[PDB]
Amino acid sequence: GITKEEVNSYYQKAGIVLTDEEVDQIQLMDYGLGKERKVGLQLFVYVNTDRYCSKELVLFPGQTCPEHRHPPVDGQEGKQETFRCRYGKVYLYVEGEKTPLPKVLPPQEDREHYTVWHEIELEPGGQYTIPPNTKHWFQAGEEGAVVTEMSSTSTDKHDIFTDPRILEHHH
Amino acid sequence: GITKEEVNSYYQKAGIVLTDEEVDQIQLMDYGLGKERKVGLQLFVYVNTDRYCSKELVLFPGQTCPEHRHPPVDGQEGKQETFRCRYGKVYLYVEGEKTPLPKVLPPQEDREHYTVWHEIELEPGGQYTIPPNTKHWFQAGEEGAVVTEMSSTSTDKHDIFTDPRILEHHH
Ligand SMILES: [As]
Ligand SMILES: [As]
Ligand SMILES: [Zn+2]
Ligand SMILES: [Zn+2]
Repeated sequence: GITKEEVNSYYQKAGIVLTDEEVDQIQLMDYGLGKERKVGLQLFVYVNTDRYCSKELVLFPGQTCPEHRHPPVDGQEGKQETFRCRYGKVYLYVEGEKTPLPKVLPPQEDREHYTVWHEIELEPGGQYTIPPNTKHWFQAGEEGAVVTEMSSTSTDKHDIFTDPRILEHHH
Repeated sequence: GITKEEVNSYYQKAGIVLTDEEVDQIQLMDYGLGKERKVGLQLFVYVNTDRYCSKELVLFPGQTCPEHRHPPVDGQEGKQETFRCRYGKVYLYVEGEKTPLPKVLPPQEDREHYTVWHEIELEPGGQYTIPPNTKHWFQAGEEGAVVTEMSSTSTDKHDIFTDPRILEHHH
């Protein structure tokens, strides 16, 4: 199974230093789907204030983060988040015109729970800003990925997942 | 003289990848003081939206960023900013009780224009959040430093420098 130490090995690939205490604060998400290396996300929250947040994400090789959106909370538009690939490769899919031939697909057994198909390919240095309240999902290439998130305040509990099988306590 | 390529060499020390286009967007600040390697700052802005901002800062060995504060703009408290050392060492001085014996001092010829003395020493992985509208300055150790800034929206032009000799067009 996935461990926090294994996630930290990817931070180290990217040259990103966490203290021992911080490694213990890494979050492992499997979304209750029982297939963590295929569908899951791992992250470390640097900071989350009433105005801004940053996280360092790790995806293992071929791992997919399932489709979700960040809805308005407290009268704003929803979380806007900027994703910057630090290591590896990530295929990000966002609302927009469907890419006719995508480079990767979500897991076949869950595919009906993915609805957006506009492809953004990110290698290290690549960056993209996902607009508030828009559906998105992403999958790492065969070396995995480390991705920085820079955003407005995060409230994971309000995130809305396309797959109805994914519950609030899963985020 | 300092060049953008030289600044990028420090990003590379920290494992941080910028594209060629991004290297060209690095900002070099000397604050009009004519001693860039002693008093100055270099940075790359990843993103700056109406809600959040992130920058990657470089300080050369022994270089000091002069004292300033981020005042309220638009009815909020002022920019709150989280500083995380990625490489090297930085000595950060913030409002608070004066550290009786600091590890470093600002340039002797400008020292009267530094007024806060509460010392925070950061090595890689170290992080500190500078509260809104509070004076702060910082200086790298003998290997220099790379420091990530994560903050609310940045508006450099409204920053207030303690040294009256530093002008608006210098930031
Ligand atoms: As997320
Ligand atoms: As700054
Ligand atoms: Zn998201
Ligand atoms: Zn500042």
